[PDB]
Amino acid sequence: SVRKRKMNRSSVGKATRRNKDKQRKINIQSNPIIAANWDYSLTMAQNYKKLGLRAKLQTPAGGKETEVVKKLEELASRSQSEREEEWLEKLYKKHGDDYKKMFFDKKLNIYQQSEGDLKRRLLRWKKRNG
Amino acid sequence: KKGAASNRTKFVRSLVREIAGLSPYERRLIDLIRNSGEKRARKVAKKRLGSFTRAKAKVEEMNNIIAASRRH
Amino acid sequence: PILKNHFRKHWQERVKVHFDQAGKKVSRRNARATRAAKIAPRPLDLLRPVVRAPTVKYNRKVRAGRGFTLAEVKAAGLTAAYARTIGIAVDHRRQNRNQEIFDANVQRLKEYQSKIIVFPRN
Amino acid sequence: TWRKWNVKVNHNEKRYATASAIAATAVASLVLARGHRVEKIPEIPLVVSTDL
RNA sequence: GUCGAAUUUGGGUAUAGGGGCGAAAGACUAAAACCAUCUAGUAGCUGGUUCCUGCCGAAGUUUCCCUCAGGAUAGCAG
RNA sequence: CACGGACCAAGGAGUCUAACGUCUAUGCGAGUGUUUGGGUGUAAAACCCAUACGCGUAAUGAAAGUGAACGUAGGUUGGGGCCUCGCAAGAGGUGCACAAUCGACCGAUCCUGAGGAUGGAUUUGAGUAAGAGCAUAGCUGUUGGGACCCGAAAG
RNA sequence: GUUUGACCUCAAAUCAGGUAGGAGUACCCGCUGAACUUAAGCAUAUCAAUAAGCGGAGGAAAAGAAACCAACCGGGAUUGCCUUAGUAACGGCGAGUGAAGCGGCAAAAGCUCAAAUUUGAAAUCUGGUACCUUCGGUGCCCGAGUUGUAAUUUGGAGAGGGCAACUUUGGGGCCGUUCCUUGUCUAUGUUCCUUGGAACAGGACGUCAUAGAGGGUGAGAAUCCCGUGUGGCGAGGAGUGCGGUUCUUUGUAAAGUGCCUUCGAAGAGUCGAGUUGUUUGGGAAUGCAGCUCUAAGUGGGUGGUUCCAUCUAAAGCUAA
Repeated sequence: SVRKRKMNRSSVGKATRRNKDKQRKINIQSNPIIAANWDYSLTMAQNYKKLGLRAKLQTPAGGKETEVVKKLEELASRSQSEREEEWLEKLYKKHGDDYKKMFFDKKLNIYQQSEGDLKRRLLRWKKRNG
Repeated sequence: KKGAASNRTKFVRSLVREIAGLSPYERRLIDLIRNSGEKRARKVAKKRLGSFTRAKAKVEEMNNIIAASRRH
Repeated sequence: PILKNHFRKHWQERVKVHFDQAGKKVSRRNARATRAAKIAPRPLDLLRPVVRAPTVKYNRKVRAGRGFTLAEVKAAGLTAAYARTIGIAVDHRRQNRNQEIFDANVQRLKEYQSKIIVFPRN
Repeated sequence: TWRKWNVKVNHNEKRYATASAIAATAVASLVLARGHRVEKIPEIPLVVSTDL
């Protein structure tokens, strides 16, 4: 070649990268339970059937509870603002439970909200209080 | 739901139709309906436009220009 | 007696010989191994539907489809937007017309939903 | 480069040869004809325990 | 009529110049150098074509598709 | 005649491939072909394989269409072998492959009139008539590629 | 008011800040485009939608989420490989050219604008400028902008309300792991006799071997050296993939599910038609380009024996 001829002749030095052994054996990353139980001497599909998990949901072309219990173990195992709370304080102290009157009030229910919104928000207020 | 009616676009097309006036051939076409009739009107429209189905919709469109302008 | 030889053009410029058949099989298996190393607990492919092939010739055969439908996913008891997060391929342009295909897919979805273990966001 | 390098062989023909090859490992005279210093051994086919 | 003919050339610096037809404008359809590629351009031809022994071993021709070319197809040796 | 040949060394010309075909070898055989791929691998090797696909197992007709057993798959003529008798020669039975001739069925082709019926006669075919192919390898032939090696009046 | 002031358009400035060219070019996207040749001499044709020429990109490019294919018991973005298959179709029906759907497989992923008022509030953005925890954030100011920047909405519809005492929740650190670059450690004879200039040879005796690949060393050296094989210990970065720990979360804030209730637009010198030219396997007139003419919305396109099926053009992005 033209450029390669000079680069193999120059005293600059080649940017040699030996990244061939890293192409075959890539470490499993996304799950530490799988990361501890993965036999690197076995292949991908062999390490799936060893653990139990299905590797391909479509039936493959060609010819083909030890750990899943640990997964099952770790898988079987919204507050209100100061102003919103004080707003619901005002509504309860002036009305109580008359949601028709409570939502037809122009002074406290400035946002013309329904009855269902009011009873839900007040019960959130009542659960967090006495 | 091929060409869903759309009350607004029918209004808009007809709103622009009355404002913009008529193209010089359509201006001849509406004179040609009153004098010579739909026979020669469709003949000129077919030569002017692409196909016969074009000339159907166009002469009828112009007949509705006349039907609204004269009566109502 | 017939024979037709398409060697009238400058054919000798475009001759592709696939010496990399053995190299490219290794390359795809390394790709699968990498993808399964990044997508650790999950299979390697989305859950695909059962589908009847078109044409008088192949309408005997049952094959893999692209995705289910909004109809088959709803009848299974979940939403299309949520199905994709669980790895169920969804086809918006496909239509449901055959009852046997429909029910086979719904049961394929239902058995899938029994066998899975969805991880919490915490 | 577009010379033929690889040779297609029939699969049962390939398995014929591999079976015949196994068949000839326990002959003891073909083993001497092939090479293999096998005079001072008890019997062929030679079999050792699984602990190997 | 007769680049008559360049004599006289240093430096600088331009414009042109190939064909029938046609009044012209224009169009029909032909056919000055060097370098690199297309390019291993086309062969109805010239020249050449690389070890040994054994055994068998021709024809140099009819008829047919006419033919110059382009050759095609019964006999002799297998 | 003419053309080449002063002498020596080294180089120097039927090669590779695609397509189709004959013959032979091999594996399997009404089937056959793993190697597009997938799995696996001691890692371009080897070893496994799902689904399809290719060619073949059915042809005929322009297409629509229809679709190969009346018989022990048929009679007659020959026919390697084998069988019974023959002290042997010879006679008879059975007759494989294959060859000739008279028939049965498929296909399109007309009368019969039951609409197209039962039966009547040929023509077509690289037909059915109890399959023979698929794949790999070798010698090789034809055609296309720079195509046995060097050379041409060039656009 | 014979003045002053809004705009609009067009300029300039060594203004502030940016950006374009050239190289390389195998592949990739375009434009432009032959001939030798091959066909019986030969305007079609062929080589060939090739070479040369010109422009334009990246690690890939291009393509791409149907104005797709089909005719089924229907499939479902693209791209690629096997198959279709030298098939359909084209062609002095000559030399020759020559697909695609289906089936298998590789790989797979989806989305975003314009068009319907935020109108109880341009909610948007660039620059300048002062700080800060700086691929940015915050404050103030000049502007862009209503001839429309934001949020909502894209047909798979979608939106405004009401009903579930329906379900959910963001952002930044730090330290681990992932990756990249880089450093280092990790077995056994130089024991005897002969030949030799030299032992790395022959012979004798032994070792290590998850290391007897390779090279060097005064001739063929696992065991002399570097290495190899197997694991161990570090350093500097990239980063959000996840594992911990930790600091923040808020506002009548942002969603999703099912039902009820009220509404509800979809890309024009474009499709098309004619036409000359190019081009394709595309006879059905296959694509495209120029020129004439130029549409419609129970629209329109594309197929299939009275109709039926299937798409949504003339806007845009997107890995493998």
